[PDB]
Amino acid sequence: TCYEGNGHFYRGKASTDTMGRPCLPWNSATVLQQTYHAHRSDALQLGLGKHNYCRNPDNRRRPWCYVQVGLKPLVQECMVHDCAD
Repeated sequence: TCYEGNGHFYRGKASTDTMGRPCLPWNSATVLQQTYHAHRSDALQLGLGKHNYCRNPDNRRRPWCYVQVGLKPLVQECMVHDCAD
């Protein structure tokens, strides 16, 4: 057990996810467009903060993020304390 739950404000300052793909701004003209951004007051209260990092916009077993790859934001969880046993 490493990530006890998903972790809201539990240090999610990584613009780099598991597949080594760079995580970005939540409030980005791209994610803000998507389904999980700074826009919905709760997202932030659930784990976001208009950062540019893997956090909890849902309740993933470990902080995740979308990663714009050639105009293609794709979610890949972050290589944090997720306990990939």
